[PDB]
Amino acid sequence: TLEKKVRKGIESLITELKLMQAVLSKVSKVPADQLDEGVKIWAGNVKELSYQ
Amino acid sequence: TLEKKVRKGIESLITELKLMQAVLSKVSKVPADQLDEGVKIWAGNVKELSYQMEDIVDAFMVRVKDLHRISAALEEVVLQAKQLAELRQRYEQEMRDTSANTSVDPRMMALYTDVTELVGIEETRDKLINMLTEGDDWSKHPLKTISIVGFGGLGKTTLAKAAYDKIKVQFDCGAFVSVSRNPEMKKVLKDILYGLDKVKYENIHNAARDEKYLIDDIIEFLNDKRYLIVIDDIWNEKAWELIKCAFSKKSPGSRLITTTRNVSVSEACCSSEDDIYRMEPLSNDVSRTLFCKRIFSQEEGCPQELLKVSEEILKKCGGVPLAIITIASLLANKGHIKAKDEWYALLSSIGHGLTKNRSLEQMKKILLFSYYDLPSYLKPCLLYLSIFPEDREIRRARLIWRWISEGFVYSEKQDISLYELGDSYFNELVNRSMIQPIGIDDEGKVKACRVHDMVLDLICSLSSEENFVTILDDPRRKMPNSESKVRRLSIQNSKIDVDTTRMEHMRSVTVFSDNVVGKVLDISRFKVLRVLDLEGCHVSDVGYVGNLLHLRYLGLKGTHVKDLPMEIGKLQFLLTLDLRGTKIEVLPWSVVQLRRLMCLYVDYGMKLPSGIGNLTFLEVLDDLGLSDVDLDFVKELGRLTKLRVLRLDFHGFDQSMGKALEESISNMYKLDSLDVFVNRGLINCLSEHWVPPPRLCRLAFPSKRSWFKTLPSWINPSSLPLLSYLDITLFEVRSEDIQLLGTLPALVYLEIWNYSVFEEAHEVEAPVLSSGAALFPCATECRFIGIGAVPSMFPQGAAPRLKRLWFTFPAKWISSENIGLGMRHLPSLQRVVVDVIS
Amino acid sequence: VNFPFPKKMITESNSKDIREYLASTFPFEQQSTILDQLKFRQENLAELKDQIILSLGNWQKLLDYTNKLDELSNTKISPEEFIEEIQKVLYKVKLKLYSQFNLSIQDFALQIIHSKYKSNQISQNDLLKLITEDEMLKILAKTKVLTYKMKYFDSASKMGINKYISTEMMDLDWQFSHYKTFNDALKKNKASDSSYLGWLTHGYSIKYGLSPNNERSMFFQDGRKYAELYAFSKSPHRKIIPGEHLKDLLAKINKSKGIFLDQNALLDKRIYAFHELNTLETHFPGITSSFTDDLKSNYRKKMESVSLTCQVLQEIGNIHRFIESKTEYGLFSIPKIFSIPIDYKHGEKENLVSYVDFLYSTAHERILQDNSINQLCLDPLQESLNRIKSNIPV
Ligand SMILES: Nc1ncnc2c1ncn2[C@@H]1O[C@H](COP(=O)(O)OP(=O)(O)OP(=O)(O)O)[C@@H](O)[C@H]1O
Repeated sequence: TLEKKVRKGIESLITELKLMQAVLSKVSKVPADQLDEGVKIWAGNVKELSYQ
Repeated sequence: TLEKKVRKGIESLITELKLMQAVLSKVSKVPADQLDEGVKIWAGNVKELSYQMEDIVDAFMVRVKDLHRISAALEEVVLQAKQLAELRQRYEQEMRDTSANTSVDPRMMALYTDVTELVGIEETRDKLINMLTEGDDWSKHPLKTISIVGFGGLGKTTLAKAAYDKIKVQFDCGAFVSVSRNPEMKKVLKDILYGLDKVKYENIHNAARDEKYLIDDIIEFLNDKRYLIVIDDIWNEKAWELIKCAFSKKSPGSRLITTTRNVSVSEACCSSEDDIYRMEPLSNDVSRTLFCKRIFSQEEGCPQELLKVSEEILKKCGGVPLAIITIASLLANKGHIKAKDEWYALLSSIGHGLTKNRSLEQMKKILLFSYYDLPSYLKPCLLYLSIFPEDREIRRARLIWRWISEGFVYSEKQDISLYELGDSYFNELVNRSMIQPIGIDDEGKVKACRVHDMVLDLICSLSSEENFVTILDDPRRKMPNSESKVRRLSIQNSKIDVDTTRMEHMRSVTVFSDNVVGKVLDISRFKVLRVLDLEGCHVSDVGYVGNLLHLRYLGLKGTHVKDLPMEIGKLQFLLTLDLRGTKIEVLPWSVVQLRRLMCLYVDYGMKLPSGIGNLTFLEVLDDLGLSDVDLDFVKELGRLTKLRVLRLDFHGFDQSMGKALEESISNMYKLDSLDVFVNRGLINCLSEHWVPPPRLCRLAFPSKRSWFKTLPSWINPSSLPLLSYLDITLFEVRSEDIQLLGTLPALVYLEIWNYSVFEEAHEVEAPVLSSGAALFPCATECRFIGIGAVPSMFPQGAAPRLKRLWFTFPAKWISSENIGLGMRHLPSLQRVVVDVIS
Repeated sequence: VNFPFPKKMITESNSKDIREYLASTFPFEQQSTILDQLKFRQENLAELKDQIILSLGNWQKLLDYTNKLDELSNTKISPEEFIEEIQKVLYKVKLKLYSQFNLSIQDFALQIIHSKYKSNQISQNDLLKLITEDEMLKILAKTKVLTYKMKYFDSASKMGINKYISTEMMDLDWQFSHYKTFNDALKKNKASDSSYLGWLTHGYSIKYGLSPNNERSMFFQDGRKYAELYAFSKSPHRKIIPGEHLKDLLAKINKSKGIFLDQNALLDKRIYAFHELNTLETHFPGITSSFTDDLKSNYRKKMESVSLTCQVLQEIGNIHRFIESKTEYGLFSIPKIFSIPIDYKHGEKENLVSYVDFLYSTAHERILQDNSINQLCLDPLQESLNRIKSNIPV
């Protein structure tokens, strides 16, 4: 019942992860000179969310 | 009211489908290397949601209590669609500076390989040379093309270049030009021009004139010369017909070569089968020599203990001069880096997990080229081959019925009976050089099919990364990390892990030559089930199907079934029903309750209840037992006019009932084949005054003890000019019957039995082909029983195509002059052993 | 008892030593030897209604046709009407105790024709013109096996010879002594029909439990099988390059040939595979002519060696059925007046126990030995030899 909702949210969270490591792997390829700072700040924040 | 909301949501759902298969079809076109991983993950989730919504729509369509369940399911599915919508938006970027260079051709380096490396290429290069250079002498013969079809990497460009490197000094021009999957025509024509002269056309790739003026230029440059152009890797012939107009002028002494992976485009060339050049896998000895050329230094007997391993592994490749190259280069980094244990690991790996390795994926691209060139509505058909075990022949009828039952075949033309559509799918798979066909069944078509091993494991993996199938194999012994999302299950030799806990939505299930069925596995727990396949099992308990409603295919060939439940009428949706080789001998009355079928492979021993005429949609019926039948039941058979194939045997109605059914046959007009079995009697069924169905191709007769009095009058070149099969037996024989039969157009297969010769005291006479000259344009298979067919019915210009001929020859004609043979006829008419009679 | 091999010799001036008694004694008059009267059934024709009248209360048609058969047994009728007279019941009856009397109705009626044929009362051509009829073929192929199983199987099972019942080796029985004409004359006149009727006969034998099995018979009970069987019977070049529905038959032939050539596997299924295989070549010569495989397995001699074993056991069982009777002769086989009492006969000591030694010496003189053959020939022969030397004195 209650655990069912949590466990049905977990796999959605796992997919969210997979997309985030996709994005972070994409961004980290380019050197940190052609990268605009807004994207850098956004990347840092999504990395922190990834840890959480 | 309540149902109104559900039905008004269903059309929104089906539109959602249409868009989702649109997107999935779009994405799957590109190879999975330029595809970014985020889009890949999104696409996978799209596919899973697609399965869920298809499930909901099928459930609703089958059903119409249930309304509330359908409502909740559809709402929640909408919720996951909505949630998944913005996950793609939330984490996505652009990266304008992401311009990674396009990948190079994986099979270009193979073009640059040492000449003194290929073995066994001989005695095929020479044969292809002299199958076209024989007309090079008297270099005035009209131009012609010679295509080269084949599959995978059996070696086409190699042999084409080999022929391209020997005979050139006797030519004025020439060009070796390749074409990709999606060519640019101007690029191709620039390629051709640069291949002729590099001086005047050095920067020919720069100018962008148009598709037309450069064609005019190439046409102009090709006057009063012999060119001998070769063009390779042409797919989708629509491209080719552009080039052929560039060669539209008379030019004696020139010829051209083509290669492709589709035979269905080479017949568009050269206008004749003698110019089609098939290429074959290498022989076992040549393959062994090539295999040992790489790994072993110069000698082979030093191991003397892994030899059997060598033959066993080399058998997997068969004859492919690319697979064995790959394995030899993989197997030895430096002088037998491995020995006899990891070799067994490698052998076990193929079939389930060999492909995922290093320096091996560079060749799997060449194989997946063909798979990617497939249009849609055909990827599922090719991927469906992973269900069946590694080395087992697959009857094509089973494949077609499985596809139709699954739901991979559909259209909106209404001019197609939906079975020949699946047959067309099968033929398209075959002509793409992707499946090997074998034999000819009783349908007049191909019997069964087989799959190459290293394509089988490859498609197994390709279907494995998604949930298209699931295999339980001892060498593999793997299960997906999610029991819930399983749709197709293909059980094999493994008989240990037969868990069935968490597959509620089990689309299809099959078992192959296993006794583990029943005692461990339960099917009734599957709330839904599209098709069921259990041929070869040893269980007779199938009476729980009443709990199953979505079933379409029901295969029970050789199952030791004693009886089937009376409650089968609940299966309104059903397409096939095979019961051959079963112990049951009577069918329940609750079959008239059924509404939809196309095939019924029933045993003539079993009893067919009255009311058979209600199955209007029925399209093929096999082995019907006609004994102790009343007139109305026989007359019912004329009502349902949808048959293409019918097989009849009988023992107990040789009366005017035969004539009653005799005209009832003519009510149908879609027939393709027919055959009648009866024991040692005169045929008291067919009259001489009865119009036959306009379409007939096979018209067989299995019995040899029975006979006709004479050749029926209604057999004529006028009616039914579609026959490719004869199979007749009759009491007498006439030298005019052969003359009559020599007027029908095709008659590919010929087989005639003279009953009186082998039953009564009679002499085999010599019938005379009096009228006409040839009377047999294309009759490859001709069989005469008890009838004297000397080679001198006519000169060689009578039957151009005749591989086989059978007849009887008296010994008293040895001293005669009517056996005047000694010359070679047009077809391969040199292998014959005539039955001689003293 | 582990009786050894009775090493003897049947030579000149020794065949007539026992056969002279055998040429006139009650047995062996309707049989033969591997070493190479109308009152008897008239009395049964008289006793044809022993127990029918006891329970006539359903059970009236039995006696109704019984007196008709008794009438036709002794009345003299021209051949062109006698067949019509006798077929009036043959084409009439359709189908526990009832069938028992029903089989005797059919079995005794047909024996009349042969009795009149051996007297030259019925013309040979007249018999030929009717035997080719299809229905009586399946009538005889059914009544023969039914009559054998109803009487002889009960005593054969106890002796342990039930597993070695050969359908093709059935005409040598003294009771079924009228089938030599039906076989040889038909073969001489219509050779194909002999193989056809044998093929039909073995199909019921499989179905009625003479050679039972839990798996289907892919060679019988289907007309399309005989289609190819007769198709190759007239062409000498059809096995080299076969057609469809012919590779499958060859596969099932060679799969069972490999089963027979095996040693470790179960024996009863090998016995089963023996019967249909042996039926196949005799009726259809040159059907399993695997010219390569047979030579490197001695298959051609092995089949004959294992065939002679059943022939020996048939006569051994006949001797066993004779010793205790002196009803194991079978119901309705020997009438009460012509029965055999319990007293021991003096001629038995000189023509039976000695003849057993001759039989076993003839059995053990030219049969090859193999680990597969030993389980098929040596073991049953030794078991029979042990059993035959523990009951003669008693
Ligand atoms: N005799 C041979 N010895 C060694 N390798 C051979 C031989 N014949 C062919 N090959 C190998 O087969 C491959 C040639 O492929 P092929 O000629 O079929 O190419 P293609 O026509 O461009 O396309 P595809 O491979 O898709 O048919 C190369 O890997 C080549 O090394």
